[PDB]
Amino acid sequence: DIVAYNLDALDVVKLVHKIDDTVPVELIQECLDCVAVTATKDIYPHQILLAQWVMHKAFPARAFSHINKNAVNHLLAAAQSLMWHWGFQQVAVFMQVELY
Amino acid sequence: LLEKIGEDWSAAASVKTQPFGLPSKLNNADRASTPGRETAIRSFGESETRSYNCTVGPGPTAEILDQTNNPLAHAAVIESWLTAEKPSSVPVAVDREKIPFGGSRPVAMFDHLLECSGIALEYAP
Amino acid sequence: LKRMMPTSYSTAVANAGRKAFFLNMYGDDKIYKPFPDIGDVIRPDGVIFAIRDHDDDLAPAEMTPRALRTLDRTFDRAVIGTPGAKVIDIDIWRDERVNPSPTPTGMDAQLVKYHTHLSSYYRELLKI
Amino acid sequence: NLNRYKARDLLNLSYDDLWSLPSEWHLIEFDDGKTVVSVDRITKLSVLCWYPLKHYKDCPIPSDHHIDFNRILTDNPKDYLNVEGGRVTSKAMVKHLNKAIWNIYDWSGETVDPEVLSKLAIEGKNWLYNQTTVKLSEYLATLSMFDIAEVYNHPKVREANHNIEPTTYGIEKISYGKVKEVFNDPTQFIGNSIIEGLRSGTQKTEQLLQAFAWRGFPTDINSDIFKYPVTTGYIDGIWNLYENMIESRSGTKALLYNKELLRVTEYFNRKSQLIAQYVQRLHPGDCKTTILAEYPVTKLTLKAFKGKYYQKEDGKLDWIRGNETHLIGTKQKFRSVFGCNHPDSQGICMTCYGRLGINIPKGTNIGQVAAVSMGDKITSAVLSTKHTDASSAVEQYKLGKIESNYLRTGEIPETLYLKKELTQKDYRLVIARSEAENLADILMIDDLTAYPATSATELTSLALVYDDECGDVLTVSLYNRRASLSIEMLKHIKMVRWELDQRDNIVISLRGFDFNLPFLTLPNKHVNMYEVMKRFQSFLHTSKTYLKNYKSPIEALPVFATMANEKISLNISHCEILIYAMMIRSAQYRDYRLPKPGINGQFEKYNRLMQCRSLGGAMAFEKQHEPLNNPGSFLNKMRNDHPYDLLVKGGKLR
Amino acid sequence: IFIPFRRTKLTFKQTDHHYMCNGQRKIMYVIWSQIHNEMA
Amino acid sequence: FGARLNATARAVITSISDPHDYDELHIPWGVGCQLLKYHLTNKLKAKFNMTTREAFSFVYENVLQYNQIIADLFKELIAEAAPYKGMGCTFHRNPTLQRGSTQQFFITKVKDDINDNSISMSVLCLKAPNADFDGDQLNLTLMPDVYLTKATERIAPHTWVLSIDEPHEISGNLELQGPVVETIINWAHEKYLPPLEEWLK
Amino acid sequence: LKTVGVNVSTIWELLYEIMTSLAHHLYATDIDETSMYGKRLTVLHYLMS
RNA sequence: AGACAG
DNA sequence: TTCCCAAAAGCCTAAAG
Ligand SMILES: [Zn+2]
Repeated sequence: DIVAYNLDALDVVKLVHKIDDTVPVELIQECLDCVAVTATKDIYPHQILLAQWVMHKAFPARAFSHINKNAVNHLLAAAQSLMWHWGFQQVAVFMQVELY
Repeated sequence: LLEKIGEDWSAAASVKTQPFGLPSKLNNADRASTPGRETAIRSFGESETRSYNCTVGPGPTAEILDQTNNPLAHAAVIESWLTAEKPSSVPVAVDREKIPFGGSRPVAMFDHLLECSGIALEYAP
Repeated sequence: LKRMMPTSYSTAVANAGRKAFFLNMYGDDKIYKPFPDIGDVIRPDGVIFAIRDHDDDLAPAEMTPRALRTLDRTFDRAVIGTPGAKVIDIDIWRDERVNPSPTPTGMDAQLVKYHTHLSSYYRELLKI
Repeated sequence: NLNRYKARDLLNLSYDDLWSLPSEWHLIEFDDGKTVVSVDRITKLSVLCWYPLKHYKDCPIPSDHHIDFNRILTDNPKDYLNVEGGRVTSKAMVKHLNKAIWNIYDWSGETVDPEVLSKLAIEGKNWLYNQTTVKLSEYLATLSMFDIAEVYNHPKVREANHNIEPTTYGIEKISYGKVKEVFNDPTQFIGNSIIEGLRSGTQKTEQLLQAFAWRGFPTDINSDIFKYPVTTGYIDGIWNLYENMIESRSGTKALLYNKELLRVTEYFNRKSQLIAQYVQRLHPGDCKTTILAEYPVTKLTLKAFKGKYYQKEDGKLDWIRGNETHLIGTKQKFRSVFGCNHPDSQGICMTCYGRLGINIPKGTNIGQVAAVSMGDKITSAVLSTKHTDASSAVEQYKLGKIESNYLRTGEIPETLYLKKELTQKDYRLVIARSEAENLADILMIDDLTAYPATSATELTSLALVYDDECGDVLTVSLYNRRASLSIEMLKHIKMVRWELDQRDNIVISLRGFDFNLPFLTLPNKHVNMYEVMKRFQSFLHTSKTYLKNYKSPIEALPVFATMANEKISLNISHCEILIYAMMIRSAQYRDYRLPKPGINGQFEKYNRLMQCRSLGGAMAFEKQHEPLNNPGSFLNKMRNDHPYDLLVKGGKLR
Repeated sequence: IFIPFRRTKLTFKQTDHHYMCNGQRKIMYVIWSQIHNEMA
Repeated sequence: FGARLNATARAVITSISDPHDYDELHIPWGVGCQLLKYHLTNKLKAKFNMTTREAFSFVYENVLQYNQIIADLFKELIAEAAPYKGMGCTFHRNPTLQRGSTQQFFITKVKDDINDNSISMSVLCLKAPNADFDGDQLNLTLMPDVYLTKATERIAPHTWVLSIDEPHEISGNLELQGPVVETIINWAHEKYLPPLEEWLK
Repeated sequence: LKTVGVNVSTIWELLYEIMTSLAHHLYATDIDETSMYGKRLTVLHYLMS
């Protein structure tokens, strides 16, 4: 099940459209491009919590505690895209972030 | 009519694992939680592994037991099933270059335990 | 073979306290039903209890009305019997002397119902 | 004016066309000069068996492939008008498939993979099954009270079930003989499902005999025969109490001999497979070795040599078949596993092994094949001891040359006797105290009339001694059959008493004993195949016959071959493989790998070989700490390879 | 002869032994029973 | 030396008495659904826009119930196992005594009847082990690779045709069963024609 | 022991009876271990062991 | 380690 | 529990400084 959830979370477009069909693909592409740089840093509990909240209609929440880091980064990108489309831009900003 | 009517069939694509990676038995609460039993059948006993080692080269039998014993090999098998256009007729299940032999948990435990005694079984040169 | 149909009686046991809470598998959005009533019929997919681990931080994810009805096969605990099997009876045991009730308000209707009936029965036995 | 058909043309017909042939008598013409008179159904079965010949259009079909090959068309009608046709059995159809596949194999220059032949054989069997199941939906077999009455009401069976002396000779040789004569007659019962199946091997004769004829002498939990037999079979009701109880004890014996004998037999099978798994490779070809094995072919062991090459006159190699009368009881120079200088350390050539290697699949472990064949045969024999128990004729005890010099037989079916030559000197019996514990009871009992002689003593070896002080020890027990002192000698011992010895052995003076009286009464107990399996185990792993006692394997093979073939029909190649697995080269120098070419080397016990050949193979056997904690295991000595090595490690080849 | 008590589970066995009477050897059964459990 | 394989099932052997192939096996609905869990998940994800969670939910929900979709997925999996009769697998009977105790088969069809927890191994391959339909459960291991299928091809039934104890004889394990032999007897050995002399005259 | 047919009152009387009267059961026994007559169907003595 | 199934 | 069977202990008898 964990391997399957990894291979699932490796895609974002399908999960995002499962949450909301009306999401532009440009936002998804921008979030993936930002993941390509952000994957180096660490993932912090607020990011995981927000991604679990936003993406449960397509991805189980508890799987976030079992899946690998790349899957978590892709799910963070998808959750940020969903927040950005919905209108909660402030929380969307706090998705792909580094500690300082 | 008799008992042993069936309903004890135990098909399991993948079985939950102990902290020391090996399939385990099903406890009552965790055995009454799946449609039909999800037991890991010991279809490779000593006699079965004898027949396999003799009829087929020991290579494929060791590969099967490595897929079962090493959790990483089983994860690779499931990944190959899921990430293929044809889940049936997968060309190679586990890429042995990416996952070398010798990672099986019982064999690693045996080798480490011997090394703690100061000995290790190795091939003759 | 229709003339030879064995009758099978089975018992399913589920514990829900501070560890986990029952989901909603036999009730709509309006009515919360964790398990079938007496004389009810199990779902076409035989599933009962399906208890989910209790986590507060995951409240807006696994406690929404859709998430309670939806069953995740992994990470949840269901007891799976024969589908279409009529329920004979239900036995309820409750520890009523815990000041913070672990089960959140709303998901204790049938539980309290059957526990009240059993409590009346045993109270009448004790009174006799 | 019979019909005419050609074998190749008829085989090429489609299944629908083949089954759409008229009910006729026709002459099948084969590619040789012989023609067979046959009916349509036998011909259709023959073609369905010939199916493997379809893929090879250039192989001639000889006249012996047809099921009804007994009839051959000739000028004189005296040889085919009235001839019984070949019976159609499952074994017969398998035999015809065998004939077809080996005709394909022999027609070419043997350049046909036997795996392909076996593939074609199963394909032919499957097509036969499918065509029979589809087309023969109305020619089923039926059983009811009418068939049992038809067999039962036969006057000769009724005579064979009346006026019978209740003895082994009068039941299991006379009445059963009459019933067999009734069943074996090809004219008495026609259209009867039971006897039609019996004539084709569907039902073994023993069960039908125990049903229609008298049930014969059931057995208790211990393998002893009750004196009073069962008067009634199974078709009639066994309504008495004695007979019901004794057959119930037979069922109990079946359950126990299943359970516990499996418990021991599977462990012995595991050990044998573990040891034989060292001999691995059978490489097709020939090693051109000059070393030959001088094996004596006897009547019983001839069938075991069914595949093996040997030197004939003018230095030519021929392989024994199922029928050689001239070679019976003569010493021949076979090409054995021993003395095969094949380059492989654990590999042997095809010629040295035998013809059986053709049936062996390509990439198979040959030692495992031998061990598995032995395990199958011994497990089946041990479990189905009850199958052979249908005859109450207890396996007679044989006397060796040394034993015959002191003991004789006669005047009684079971008990032995002392020869008059023992009157020449004052001989004296010596028995062990362990085997004689309840003997002194005869002293306390004042009337040895109702006292059972078997409970007094259970002997396996007797020392006859005379003053010089010489004498010899003789083995009297035959596996489970432990000889017991007779009532007459019990009375003599009571009259004379005995005396111990420094070796703690009871000593009895035979002076004044009335001779020509019973001595060493043998129990009416069947020999157990479990004891024979123990004998096999002791052999493989005052004079006994252990394998390590032999100098060269050439003189050691025939003993094991006869010992196995007494009860299990085991090929000589398997025996050679097992013995060669038992062998060791230069046991003095602590070298435990297989000798080459196969004779230059001694024997060794099982445990030393398992714990001193390869540690990977030692891990799967008992007491792993013994070879782990062994200095020799740390010495860089040349060693053999075992498959468990690759399992002992995770799979790393090097 | 196996006799059970509230505490013990005793067994009475027997063996043979030799003794000389009037100068001639004679054989008689000696009946024994292990009762001290620590003896084994 | 072997313990508790994954992708393994165990069930009572009830067979098919129909024109079939010896290398043909019929795994049932529940065994097919649980054993081919990830194959069905892959097919659902590939065809339908279903998340993996929805795929597992659908598969587990429809183990004790029948539907057309999962049956079609089984059929298409077995069809996509192209150069084989079906999905390669090994079948074990205990105790493992002979070569035929372990034999390769090819899965061909999940049974549409939910009440059939049965395994249609071929009639011919019954005698290689001591398998009789008296209520015995046998083991089934799904081969997850083509390399493992090719390796197991050496354990295929056609390997025990030739007797390992006779030079040129087919092993007695290939003999036809009781009912078929009795049918053949009642058909061939019948007096449906006059003797040869009377037939000629 | 009184029920069976022995008159033990002290363990030494038991040893005398075994050495003299019950010794008959050690070498040539009239009764047999194989039978099941003259046996009790005890329940309490094993439950309350 | 006891029963059951093969 | 009881039978198998090998490995270490232990014992009388015999050979060299
Ligand atoms: Zn050779």
